[PDB]
Amino acid sequence: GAMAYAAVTSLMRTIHQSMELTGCDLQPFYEKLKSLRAILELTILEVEIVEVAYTTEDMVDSESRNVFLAQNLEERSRAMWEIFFVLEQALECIDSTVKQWMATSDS
Amino acid sequence: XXXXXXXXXXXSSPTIFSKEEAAKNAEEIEDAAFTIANQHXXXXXXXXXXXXXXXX
Repeated sequence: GAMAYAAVTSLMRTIHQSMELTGCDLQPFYEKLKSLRAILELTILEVEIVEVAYTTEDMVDSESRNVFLAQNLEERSRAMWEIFFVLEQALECIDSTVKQWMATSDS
Repeated sequence: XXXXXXXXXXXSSPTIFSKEEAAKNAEEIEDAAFTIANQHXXXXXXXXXXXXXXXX
């Protein structure tokens, strides 16, 4: 569970950095992530969570950079939208994997 | 604009992966794309419409 914990923690931190830069309302994602991480505290599932989280990190970083570089309203909105979409996709994947993790944790 | 997003969305899987309007819109098109893919360009532009409709 250590790799998943570390990756999710890093994603939480990345989300807050994006919030600081962009002003986007990403706190619900942060809270959902924190809660799921709390649940975590099978190796295949951990691989799944780790790679998904790190990938999402890269995308949020990149799109936040696109927000910084935004020259207009359209570029800005497209980048914000991209952040929201990737974070929801990521959270759906991590939620699913953590629930499966629980099922495996039983038997 | 919405057409672009429609094209990105346009782009079966068990291995896939003003401000409130944008966030909500995104969340919805996400969830829809995910149900369709979960069935594992069809209903791609169809997805942006309801999403656009739901958030506006």
